[PDB]
Amino acid sequence: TNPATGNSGVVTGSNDITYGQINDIIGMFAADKIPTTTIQANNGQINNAD
Amino acid sequence: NTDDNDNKNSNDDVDDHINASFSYDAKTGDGLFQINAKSGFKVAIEDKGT
Repeated sequence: TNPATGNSGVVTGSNDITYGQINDIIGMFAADKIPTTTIQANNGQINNAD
Repeated sequence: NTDDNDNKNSNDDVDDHINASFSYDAKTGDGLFQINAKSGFKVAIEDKGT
């Protein structure tokens, strides 16, 4: 979520990703959360609801 | 909604973690906030010059 605009679905740059975000990924698959479809950054964005 | 903690995870946020409210009436002309923090949390404030 780009919080300066609250845009749920803004890309996160590779260098800057924190390890805390990964902890969510770790927990997310640890709870078997898998993207039901492949989802991609439309010009760097996916919809907020997405 | 953004990480106050600055994990870049805008899901670990004050608004995620605590509760707040405001109210005002003009026919009284008077206002009030009410605040509490989730699951056994406290809130704190730090002013400079206000």
